[PDB]
Amino acid sequence: ASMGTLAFDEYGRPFLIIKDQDRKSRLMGLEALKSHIMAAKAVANTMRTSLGPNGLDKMMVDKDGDVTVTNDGATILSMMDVDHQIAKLMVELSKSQDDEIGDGTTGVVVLAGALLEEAEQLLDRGIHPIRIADGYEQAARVAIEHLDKISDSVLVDIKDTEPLIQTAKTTLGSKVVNSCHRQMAEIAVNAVLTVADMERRDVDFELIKVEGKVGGRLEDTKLIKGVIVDKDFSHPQMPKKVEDAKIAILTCPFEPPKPKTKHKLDVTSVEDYKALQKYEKEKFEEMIQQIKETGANLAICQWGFDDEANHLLLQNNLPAVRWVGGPEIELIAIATGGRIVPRFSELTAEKLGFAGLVQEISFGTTKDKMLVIEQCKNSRAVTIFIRGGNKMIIEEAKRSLHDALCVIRNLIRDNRVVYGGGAAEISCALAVSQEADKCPTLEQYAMRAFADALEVIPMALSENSGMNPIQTMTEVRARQVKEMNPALGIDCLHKGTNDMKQQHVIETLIGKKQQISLATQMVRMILKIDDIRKP
Amino acid sequence: DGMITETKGTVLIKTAEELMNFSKGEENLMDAQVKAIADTGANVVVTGGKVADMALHYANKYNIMLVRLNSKWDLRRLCKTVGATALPRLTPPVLEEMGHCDSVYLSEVGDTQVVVFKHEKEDGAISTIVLRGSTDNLMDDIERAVD
Amino acid sequence: TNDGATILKQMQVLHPAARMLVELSKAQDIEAGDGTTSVVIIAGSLLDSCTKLLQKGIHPTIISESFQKALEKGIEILTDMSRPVELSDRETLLNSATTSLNSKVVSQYSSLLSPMSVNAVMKVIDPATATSVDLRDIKIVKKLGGTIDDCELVEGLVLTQKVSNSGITRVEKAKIGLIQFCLSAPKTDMDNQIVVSDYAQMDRVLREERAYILNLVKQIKKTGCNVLLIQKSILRDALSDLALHFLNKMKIMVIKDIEREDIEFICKTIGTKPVAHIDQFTADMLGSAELAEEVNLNGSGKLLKITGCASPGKTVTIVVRGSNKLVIEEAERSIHDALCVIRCLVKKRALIAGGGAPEIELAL
Amino acid sequence: LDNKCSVYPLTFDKNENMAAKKKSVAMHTNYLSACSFTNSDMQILTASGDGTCALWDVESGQLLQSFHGHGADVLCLDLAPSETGNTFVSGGCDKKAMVWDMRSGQCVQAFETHDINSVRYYPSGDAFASGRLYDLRAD
Amino acid sequence: PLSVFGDRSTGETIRSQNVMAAASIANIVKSSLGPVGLDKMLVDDIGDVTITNDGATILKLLEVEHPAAKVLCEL
Amino acid sequence: RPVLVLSQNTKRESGRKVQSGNINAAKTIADIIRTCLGPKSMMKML
Amino acid sequence: GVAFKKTFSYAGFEMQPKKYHNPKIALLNVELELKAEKDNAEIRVHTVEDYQAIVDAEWNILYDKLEKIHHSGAKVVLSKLPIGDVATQYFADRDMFCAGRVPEE
Amino acid sequence: ASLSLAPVNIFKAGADEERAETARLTSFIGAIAIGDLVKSTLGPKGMDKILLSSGRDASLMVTNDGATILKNIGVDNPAAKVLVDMSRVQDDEVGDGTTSVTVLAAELLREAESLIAKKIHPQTIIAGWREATKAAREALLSSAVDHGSDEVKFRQDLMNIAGTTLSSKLLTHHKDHFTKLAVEAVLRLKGSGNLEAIHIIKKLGGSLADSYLDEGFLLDKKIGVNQPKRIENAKILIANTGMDTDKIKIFGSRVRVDSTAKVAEIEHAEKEKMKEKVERILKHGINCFINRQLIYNYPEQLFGAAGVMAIEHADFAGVERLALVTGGEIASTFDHPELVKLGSCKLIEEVMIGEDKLIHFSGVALGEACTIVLRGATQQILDEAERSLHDALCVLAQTVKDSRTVYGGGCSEMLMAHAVTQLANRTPGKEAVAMESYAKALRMLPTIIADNAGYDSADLVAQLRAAHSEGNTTAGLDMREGTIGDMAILGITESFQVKRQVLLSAAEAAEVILRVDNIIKAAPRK
Ligand SMILES: Nc1ncnc2c1ncn2[C@@H]1O[C@H](COP(=O)(O)OP(=O)(O)O)[C@@H](O)[C@H]1O
Ligand SMILES: Nc1ncnc2c1ncn2[C@@H]1O[C@H](COP(=O)(O)OP(=O)(O)O)[C@@H](O)[C@H]1O
Ligand SMILES: Nc1ncnc2c1ncn2[C@@H]1O[C@H](COP(=O)(O)OP(=O)(O)O)[C@@H](O)[C@H]1O
Ligand SMILES: [Mg+2]
Ligand SMILES: [Mg+2]
Ligand SMILES: [Mg+2]
Repeated sequence: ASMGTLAFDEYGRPFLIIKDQDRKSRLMGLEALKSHIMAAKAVANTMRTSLGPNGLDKMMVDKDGDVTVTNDGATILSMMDVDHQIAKLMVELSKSQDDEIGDGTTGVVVLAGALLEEAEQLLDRGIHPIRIADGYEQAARVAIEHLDKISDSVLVDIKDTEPLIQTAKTTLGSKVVNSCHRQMAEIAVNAVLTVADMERRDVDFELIKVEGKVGGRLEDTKLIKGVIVDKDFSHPQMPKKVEDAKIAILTCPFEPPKPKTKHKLDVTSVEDYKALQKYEKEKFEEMIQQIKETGANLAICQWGFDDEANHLLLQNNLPAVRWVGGPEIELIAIATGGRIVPRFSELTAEKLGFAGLVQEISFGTTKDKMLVIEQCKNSRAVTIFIRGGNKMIIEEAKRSLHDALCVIRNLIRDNRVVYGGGAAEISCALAVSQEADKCPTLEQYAMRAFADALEVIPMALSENSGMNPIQTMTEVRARQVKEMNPALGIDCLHKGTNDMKQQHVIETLIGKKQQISLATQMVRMILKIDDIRKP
Repeated sequence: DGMITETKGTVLIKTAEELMNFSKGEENLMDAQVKAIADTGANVVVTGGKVADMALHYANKYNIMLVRLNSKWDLRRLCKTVGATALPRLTPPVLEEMGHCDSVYLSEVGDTQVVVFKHEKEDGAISTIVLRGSTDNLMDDIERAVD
Repeated sequence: TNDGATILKQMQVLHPAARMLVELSKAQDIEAGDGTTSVVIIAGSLLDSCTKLLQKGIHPTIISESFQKALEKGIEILTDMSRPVELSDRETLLNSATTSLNSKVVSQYSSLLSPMSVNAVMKVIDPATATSVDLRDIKIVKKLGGTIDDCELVEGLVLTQKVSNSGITRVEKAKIGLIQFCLSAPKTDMDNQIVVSDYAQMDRVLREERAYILNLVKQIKKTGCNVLLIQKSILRDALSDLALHFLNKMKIMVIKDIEREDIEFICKTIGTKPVAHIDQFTADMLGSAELAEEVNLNGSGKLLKITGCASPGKTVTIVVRGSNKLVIEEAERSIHDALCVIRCLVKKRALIAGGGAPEIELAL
Repeated sequence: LDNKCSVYPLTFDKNENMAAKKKSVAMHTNYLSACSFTNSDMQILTASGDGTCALWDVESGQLLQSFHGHGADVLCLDLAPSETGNTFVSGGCDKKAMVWDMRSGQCVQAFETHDINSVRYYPSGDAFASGRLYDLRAD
Repeated sequence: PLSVFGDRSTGETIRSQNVMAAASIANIVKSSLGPVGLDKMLVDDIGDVTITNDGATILKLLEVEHPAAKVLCEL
Repeated sequence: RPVLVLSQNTKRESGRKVQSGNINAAKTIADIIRTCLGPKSMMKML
Repeated sequence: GVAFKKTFSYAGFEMQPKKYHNPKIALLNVELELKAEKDNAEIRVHTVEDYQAIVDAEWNILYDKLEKIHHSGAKVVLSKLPIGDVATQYFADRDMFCAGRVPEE
Repeated sequence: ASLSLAPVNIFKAGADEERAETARLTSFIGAIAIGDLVKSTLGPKGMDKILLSSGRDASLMVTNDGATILKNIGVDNPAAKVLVDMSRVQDDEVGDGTTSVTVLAAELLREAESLIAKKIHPQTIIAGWREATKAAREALLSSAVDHGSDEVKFRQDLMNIAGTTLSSKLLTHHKDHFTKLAVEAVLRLKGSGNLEAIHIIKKLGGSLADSYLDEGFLLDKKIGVNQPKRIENAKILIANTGMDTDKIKIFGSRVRVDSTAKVAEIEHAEKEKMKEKVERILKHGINCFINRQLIYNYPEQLFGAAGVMAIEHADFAGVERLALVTGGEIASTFDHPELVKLGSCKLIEEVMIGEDKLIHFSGVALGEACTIVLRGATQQILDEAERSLHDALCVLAQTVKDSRTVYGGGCSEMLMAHAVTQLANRTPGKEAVAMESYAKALRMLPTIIADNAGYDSADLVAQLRAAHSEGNTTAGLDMREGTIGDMAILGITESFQVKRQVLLSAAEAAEVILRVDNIIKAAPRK
C-alpha cells in the first residue's frame, strides 16, 4: 500500500523498474483522498478562527525571525511553511482569490475545507468522487445564479460616496484599523475615485502609492493628493518650503555631458587645458541659466549632481532635490502636470509642472526628512501616508488599505452588491436545497452536501462572536424562509438586529461569485487526484 | 553578415558626421549586398554561419528563404545534392555556382519541423530515407538494417 | 611595567567592574599622568567598604550621597594642606620629577632623568603664560643599545631616516629645505602618455626629461640649500635616481621618505616652511641650522641629528637608549610619567607632601 | 599547519621599479572585506566587519568618509561604471544592496528582493549584476 | 490514523504479492517434474551438499520468509 | 524492508551454466592428479 | 488577435494613453535608447567643440530614429529589443504607446 | 483537528505552530518578561544595567535608557519583539518615555492574561480597552496646561521638564548644572528643531561636573602647517570644493603629447589653475577657510603664504554646524564674491581639552549650533551622560515645539485611571471589568515608581487614588521623602506629547498582541 510495488521477480533475479523505487512512496485509491481531505480540513480549521469582525490575528514568523501580525488569509497562507501538496494548493487558492478580487481570501479556504469535509462522508457511502465534483459544480451554478438574482446595485458617483464608504467599512471591519474605521474607508474611497478611468474601466494601482513611516498615531494616516518623496533638498541651506512652485522634472544629471560611446578627449597643449577648464565652467553656468530661464521655482533630478551645480542652484534661489527614483519621477510628472525633460536644451516653460506647496517634513527626533508635493491643480495620482506606533501595525494597515482599495476597484468594475454577514451564504444554501429536491436522488446528496458546506460561514461567524453556532444559524435560516428577506445574517457585533441592510454590511457580488467559483474548482481538482508519488 | 577584418576592428570616429553616418552606411551596404545576391535570381540562401539581424531583415524584404546549417558535413552534402558551390564570401553567385532544386519548403512530419530540399527527377547525387517508427530503438535497428 | 594604566590595559580583565576600573585608570592617566595605581587602589578600597555598608542594611543611593559629601570635604582638606609653587623654583620641579621616578625601574638614573625631564618641559612652554603643556611637542626616540645612562636631550631635530647620499654625512651651516613635490619625470594629475612616432622623438624624450630634472635641481641649489628633506610620496617617485645623482654632484645631503605626520613637527622645530611647487621654492623658506650630521650609535643603527637652529621654537627631542627593548619601553613610560607630573605642576600651581601623608591626613 | 602561508608576497622584493608604492594602509585592521581600487587610483574603498564602508585617499592616507547604514556587514562592494562620482553599490549579509554617493554621503538607492556577494556593474551602468539584475533607471 | 507500528498492504497489492510468492515457489520445483525432469543440488552454506528431486525435501531445505510460500511448503 | 520471498543469502543458478560448471569442475579435479598416474609418475608435496 | 503581458515599462510609461481606436502598429527589432554606437567604436577628439558635437550627434541619432518612427503615423510601437526611458518619454509626449523587450513569439 | 495535532504532517522540518493556549502563554510570558526586565529602571530611584556583548569586541555598556536596554538584547519571543519595536518607535518619536511605554504595555498584557483566565473573550477586552483609552486620552488632554505665551513661565517649565527627565538618569548627581546646560543648549537653537545642530563631545578625564556648554563652538580638526594659529575678528568662508588634485569633470580627457616638455607645461598649467582657484577664493577678503573635503599641500602652502587659516576635512555635519553658528554660506563656486555671505566670530584659537587640541570659535555671530563637552571618569559614564543629555534635549525640543505640559510623578496616571474608573462605573457588562483592568495597569505604573524607591507603594497609591477621587487633580508622588504632594508646587512637570504618546503606543501594542491566537514559525535558516 506504500512505497509502491516490490516483488524482485518470481525467479529471484532483480526486478527494478523505477530509479530509487525503494526510497519513494505511493498512496493510492481512497486513503489518498482521505489524507488530502484531512490536510485540507486542518488548513481550513486553522484559518477559520480569523473570519469576521471578531476574527483573531495570526502571528507569523519567517525564517529570519521577523514577525508579521496579520489577519489577511492570503498573507497568512503565503508565509506558512507547508510541505503537504494539498496545503500548497490551499495557499495557491488564497493567492488566486487575492489576485482576482483582493478580499475574501479567508472565506475561500473555509469554504473549500467544508466542501472537502462533506465530500469525505459522501465518499464513505460509496459515491464516486467524480460524481461529488459534478454535484458540486451543479450546486455552484445554482448558487451563482441565486447571487445574481438577489444582488443589489449601488451608485458609484463621486458626488455621493456613502455606499462606497459602507462597502469599504465592511471590508475593513475585520482588520486592526477598525479603530480608525471611517477615516480609513474615507481615504480608500477617495484614493480609488481620484485615480480611475470613469467609464467603468480599470484602476491603475501604480498610481496609488502606499507609504508607511513609524511614529505619530494611526489616526494621523491621511490621503495626499500628490506625491510623498523620501528625499529632501540637496543643499542644507535651501528653503524648506516653496509655494506655487513651478516644477522642472529632469532626468539629466547636472554634470558636464558625457558621450555613451567609448570616447577619449586629447589635451595636447596648455591652450587645450585652458579651453577644457573654460568649457567645464561654461557648461555648469549654462545648464543652471537654462533651468532658470524657464521661470521654474523648483528642480527635480533623477541622477544626482555635484558641488558646483549645487551651489549654483542655491545661489539663484532655485530649490532642488536629487536622486529621485524613476517611479517617483513618473508620479511627480503625473501629479504636477509637467513633462519629463531628458536634457536642459529641451526644457521649456510649457513642460513645467505646478504644485501649490512643496515642503520638507521632519519626523521628531529622527533626523529623517521626507519631501511633500501637494495642492496640485487636477492631480491624477495619490499617496497614502500611514503612521503608527510600530512597524507591524504599519504593515497590517498597509494590507488592510490594499483590501479596501481592491474592494472599491471591484465596485468600479461591477456595481452589484450582496449583503454579507452570512446572509448571502444562507440564501444560497436555501436555493441549493430547494433545487436539490427537484433533482434526481443520486446528485441530491452532493447538492445537499454543498448546501451544508455553504452553511459554514455563518456558523464560523457565530462561534467567533461567542454565540451558539447551530442555534443562531437555524433561527436565521428559519427567519429567512418565513419572511422574504435574503439580507438576514449573523449579528456579529451584537447590534440587536439580524438585518444586514440596516447594519450596512455590504459585500461585492463579484467577490462572492469568485469565492464560490474558485472553491468549487479547487475542490473538484483535489477530488480528482487519486495517486501520490512523492520521493 | 558583413565580413570583418581578421586582425582587429576599431571604428575610429573623429567627427560628428562620421558618427551619424556610420550605422546608416553599414545598413546601406548590407542592403546593397543582399539585393545584389537576390538580383541573380536566387531565392533560397543557405549559410554555414550565424545570421545577422539586418541581413535577415533585408532577406525577408526581398523574399529570400534562409536556412542555416551548423554542420559542414551537411553543407557539403547539400552542395552535392543541389549542385552548388559553397562561396567563401558574400558575393552573388555566378551561373555555374547557383544550385537548383525542384522544390524547397518547410514541413512538419509528426512532431519535428523539417526543411526539405526535394527533387522530382529519379536521380541526383544524394538520396534520403525518412524512417518512421514508434520507438527510437526500433528506428535505430531499422537504420542498422538499412546500413 | 610598573605603570598602573599599562598593567591594567595589558591584562585582559573580563568582569565588567574590572573593565570600568581600567577605564578609570585611563582617565586618571589622561588628566594627571601619575597616581594611576593609587586611584585604582582607592576605588577598590571604597567598594570593599561598600560591602560592609550594604550588609549593614544601607541603601546604595545613601552610600553614594555620603561618599560625595566625603569627597567634597576631602578635596577641601587636600587643598588646605597644600602649598603654592612657582615655575621659576627649579628645586621643586626636580623633587617632583624624582618622586615620580622613585617607583620606576629608572631610579638609579633619576639623577640624569629628573633634570632632563624638567628641562624638556621648560623648553617647550612659556613659564610666564603657559596654562597647559602639549606633550606632543616633546618627541621620544627609542634606539636599542647602550645603557639608560646614554639617554640624551637633543635641542634640535632627530630623524630616523637614512641619508640617500653616500659620502655626504655632515653639513655645517646647513640650510635645510622641505619639499612636498617629487623630483622625477613630469607627470600630470590627468592621465598622460607620450606618443613616439619617430626615432628622433626617443632621444628627444630622454634629453628633455634629463633637462627637466636638471632644471629642478638647479633651481633648488640656486637658493643656497644644502640639506634637502623630501616628503614621502606615493603614485609618483619622490626621488628619481637621476635626480639623486644630480643632487649628489651638487653637494647636497638628501633625506627622503619623510612622514606626512612629521611635517608639522619638523617645521616647528627647524623653522622650515614646506614647499609644494618649485616656483615657490626660495631662500626665505629655508631653515638655517648650525649643524646637520648623521651619527652612528656604535653599530646599533644611525640617527640624523640637526642641532643648533636659528629659530628653536618650543620643541625638544629625547633619545632613549637601553640594553634591551623591555627596559627601553619602561624607561619611555617612566619619562612620560615625569613629563606628565611637570605638566600637572604647570596646570595647577600647588604642591602637597607625599609618602602617604595626604591619605593619613584625609583619613583622620 | 593552519596557516602554511606566512611567507606570502609580503616581501615584495624587486629592483625598485616604481611598483613598490603599494601603500597597504591597513590602519583600521579588523577585516578587509573588499580592498577594491577605484578606477581613479586616488581613492580606496574598504569594507569592515562592522558594516561600514570606508573610503581612503592613497596620497594623504586619511579616511575620507565612512559609509554606514547597512543592516549587516558589507561582504562585497563594487565601483561606478567609469568614475561618475563613484556611485558604488554595497552588498552585505543583510540581503540588501544599496548605492552610495560621496557628493552627498547618502544611500541614494536601495534594493531588497533577493547575502549578496558578487556585485558587478553593467558596462553601460544602467544596471548591475546582483549574484539577479537591478535596473538603475527603474529601481 | 491507524498508528499501528508496522507495515500494511491492502487490496490488489497484497493479492498480487501472494500470487508472486506462490509462483516463485512453484517455479523453484517446476523443473523437477516427470521422467525428463532433472535433479537439483543444494549447498547448505557450510559445504553440505544435497542432491535431490523430491519436492518436499527441496522445500524443507529452503529457508522461506513469505508466509504464503510457507503455506505451499507445508502443503 | 524487502519482501524477500526467499532468504537474502539464497542464490539460484540454473540452465546450461550449471551443467558447464559441473563438468568443468570435474575436469579441474581430474587435471589436478592427471600426472600422478603410471610407473613414471611424479610425486607431489601437500 | 494577440495578447501578451506587460513588459517592464520604464519611467514615463504611465503617461501614455492606454486605448486606441484604429492604431497603426510598428513592429520593430531595434534598441531605442542612448548607447555606444558600436561595441568596437572609439571616439577620438581634441577640441571641446568636437566633444559637444559628438554628444549632440549621439542625441540626434536617437532623436532621428524616434522621429522616423513617429512620422510613419504609427501609434503603437512594439520592439524585441529594450526601449529606453528617453524613448518612452518621447512617445508619451506624442500620445504614443511603446513596449520594449516583447518576446519574439 | 489542528494543523499540528493531526495524523498527517503539514509542515516542513522545523516548522512549528502554537494554538490558543500556547500562543497566548508565549505572548504573555514574553511581554511580562520584557516588562519585568525594563522596569526597576523607572523613576528617580531607578537603577542601571550592564550590557555585555558576547561578540569579538565584547562591548561594555551600562545604561538606564529603556530603549537601549531592549535594543541590545537577543530576543526570540515574537511578542517581546513587538514590545522592543514599540519602545524603539517611542524613542524615535520623542526622547523619553521608552521605559514607561514598555512597562505600561506589559502591565496591560498581564491584566489581559488575568481577564482571559476569567473567561472573557479577547474582543470584549479590546473593546473595553479602546473605550478606556479614549476616556483617558480625553482626560489627559483636558488636564494639560500651556505656558508658551509667557516667557518666564515657559522658561520655568523648561527647567522643570529638563529636571524631571534627568532625575532618573546618572546625571541626577548634578541635575541642576546639567538642567541649566540642556535648557541653554536648546534655547540657543532659536526655535529650530535640528537636534543635530547640538554637538556632544565626550572627552575622558575630569569630573562629571566639569562638563560645560561652550559659549561658541568647538571643532576637532587641524590647522595647516604654515597658516596662523589664532585669528581675531575672523571672516569665515565655508566651502565644499575639491581643492585637491582638482581634476576636470570631463572624464574621458587625457594628456597625449609627443614630448616631456609638453607634459611639464601641462603640469605647470594645472598648478596655475589651482593657484587661480586659491586667488579667486582669497578675493572674498577672508581670514579663515573651512573646506568639507581635503586640502592638499599646494593650496595649503598658498593659504599659509596668504596668511589665511585653512581647516580641511570638516564633514557635512561640520560644515552645516559652522554655517549655523557663524552664518556663512556653504559655497562651491567662487565667481561671485558679492553673492556669498561670510561667517564671523570674535576669535579663533586652539584649546587643550584633556590631552587633545581643538579649534575654538569664540564670539560667534549667530550661534544656532552648540558644542557640549562631557568629562567623565570612565567611558561608560561618558556614554550614559551622552544618552541622558540626548533624552533631555529631545524632550526640551518637543516642549519648544508644543508647549503643553502635564504633571508627572504619577499624577497623570492617577488622573487617567480615575477617568477610566469613572467611565467603567457607568458601563454594563464585562467591558467594565476590562476597563477596570486598564485602570489597574495605569495605577500600577506609579506603583512601580514608588516600589523602586523602597517606599510603601500600596499606601502611597491608595492615598493618590483618594486624593484624585476627592478632586485634588495635581497630587503626585513626592520622591524626596516618600509622601504625596502638589506636583504644581514641587515643579515635577512633563511634556504632554510624551505622556500622550506613551499612553497611545502602549494601548495600541497591547491591542495588537492581544488579537493573536496562533503563532506559526517557519523553519529557521540556521
Ligand atoms: N459588521 C459585520 N457584521 C456581520 N458580519 C460581518 C461584518 N463585517 C464583516 N462581516 C463578515 O465577515 C466575513 C469575513 O470578512 P473578512 O474577515 O473581513 O475578510 P475575508 O472574507 O477574507 O475573511 C465576511 O464574509 C463578512 O460577511
Ligand atoms: N621616596 C618615597 N618615599 C615615600 N613615598 C614615596 C616615595 N616615592 C613615591 N612615594 C609614594 O608612592 C606612591 C605611588 O607612586 P608611584 O608608584 O610612583 O605612581 P602611582 O601613584 O601611579 O603608583 C605615591 O603616592 C607616593 O606618595
Ligand atoms: N523627581 C521626580 N519625582 C517624581 N516622579 C518622577 C521624577 N522624575 C521622573 N519621574 C517619573 O518617572 C517616570 C519614568 O521616567 P524615567 O524613569 O526618567 O524614564 P522614562 O521616561 O523613559 O520611563 C516618569 O513618568 C516621571 O513621571
Ligand atoms: Mg474581507
Ligand atoms: Mg607615580
Ligand atoms: Mg524618563
